[PDB]
Amino acid sequence: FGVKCHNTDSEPLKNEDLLKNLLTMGVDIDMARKRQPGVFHRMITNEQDLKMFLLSKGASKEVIASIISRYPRAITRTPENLSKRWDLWRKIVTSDLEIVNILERSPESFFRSNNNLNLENNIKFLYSVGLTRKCLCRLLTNAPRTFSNSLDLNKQMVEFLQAAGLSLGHNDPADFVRKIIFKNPFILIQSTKRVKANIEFLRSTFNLNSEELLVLICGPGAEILDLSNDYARRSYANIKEKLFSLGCTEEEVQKFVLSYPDVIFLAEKKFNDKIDCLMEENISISQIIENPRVLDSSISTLKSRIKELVNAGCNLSTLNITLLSWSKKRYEAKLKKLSRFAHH
DNA sequence: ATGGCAGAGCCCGGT
DNA sequence: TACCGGGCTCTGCCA
DNA sequence: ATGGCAGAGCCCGGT
DNA sequence: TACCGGGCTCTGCCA
Repeated sequence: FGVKCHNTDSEPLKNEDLLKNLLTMGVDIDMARKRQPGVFHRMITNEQDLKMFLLSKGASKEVIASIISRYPRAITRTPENLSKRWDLWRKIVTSDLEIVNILERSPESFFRSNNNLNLENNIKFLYSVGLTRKCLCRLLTNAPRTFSNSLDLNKQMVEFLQAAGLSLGHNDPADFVRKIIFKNPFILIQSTKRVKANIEFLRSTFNLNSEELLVLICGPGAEILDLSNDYARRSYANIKEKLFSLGCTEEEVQKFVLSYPDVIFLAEKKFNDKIDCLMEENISISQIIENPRVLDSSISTLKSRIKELVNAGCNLSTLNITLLSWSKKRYEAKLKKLSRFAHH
C-alpha cells in the first residue's frame, strides 16, 4: 500500500459466474455447498481445468462429478500440482485406474492437501520402515488418508508402536510395527491416544505375559486397536457379564475372547440375542465357548439351521455345532449325511 | 470408516 | 506504515 | 507292518 | 456382519 482507499457506495455483488454453471453440467451443487460452503463464496475456481485432467486419466464424467459432489475443494487445486501428486501415487499404485477406484471411494484422501513435498516424505518414510510396494499399496487403497497425514503424525504413530513393542522386550520393534500394519492398514490413521488406550485394554483385561501380549497385538488383536473410545471396554464387559451370568470363569471368558476376538465387533444386542437363541435350544454354554466361531452365522440362519437339524432327528447336546457356522454347501452336506444316518 | 467437526493458521484485502 | 480481522484451508480427531 | 490313502473337520484368510 | 471354501491335519483303514 502507501496511496489511498476504497469506494464507499452501495455496490453490486461480484461472483464466480462460470462456477455454478460448469458444475451443474455434471455435479450435485446442492450437496457440495452443504459440505464445503466456503468453496462457493470463492472466486477464480479451477473446476474447469480439473475436469480435463481427470478426463486425461480415463475417468467417467459421471464419477468426476461424483467426486466434486463429496469434496468441492477439488476445484481449488491446480492441474500442475495434481499431476505431481498423481504421479507420486503411481509409485505404489502401478495403475491410473486403481487410483480412480480409490478416488471414487474416498475423494478426501487425494484432495485434502496440496503438499506434495510431505507426500514424497511420507512415501519414502514408509518404505524405510521396511514395507513392500505390495504393502504400501495395501495402505494406499484401504487407508489413503495415511499419506495425507503429516509426516510428523505418521512418525509419531510408528515411534509409539516401536516404543510399545520395545517396552515388552520385542527383539525387533520396527518389525513388530510391520506386522501390525499388515494386519491393520488403518492403523496409521488413528490417534496414539486411541491406540495407547486400546493397548492398555488388552494389557489389563487379559493377564498374559509380555510375549503372549505381543503376539496378540500383531495377530488377532490388531484390529482391536482401531476400536472407538471405551467401545472395546464396554463390548467385553457385556460379554463377561453374559457369560458370568451362565456360571462361567474369569479365565473361561478370557480364553473365549482371546480364542476369537472378533466377538468384540458384535453389537451388544447381536451377541446377547445369539447366545440366548442357542441357549433356548438347550445348547450347553460350554459347547459355545469351545466353538466361538459358530457366532459367525446370522441369528436367522443360526435359528433355522437348528430347527432343520432338530427336525432331522438330531441331538444338539451331542453333536458338533461347528456345523452351524459352515458353508451352505458343507452344512447341507453333513446335514443329509446325518438325517440319513439318524434315519438308520 | 469417510464424513463431520473444531482448533489453529494463512490469504488477503480494507483502512 | 501498521494493524485488523473475516473467512477459507489444513490437519487431526471422533465414531 | 509302516507307508499310502481317503473321508471328515478345522485353520484361516478373503470378500 | 455372514458366509465361502482352499488346503492342511487327523484318524483310521488297507495290505
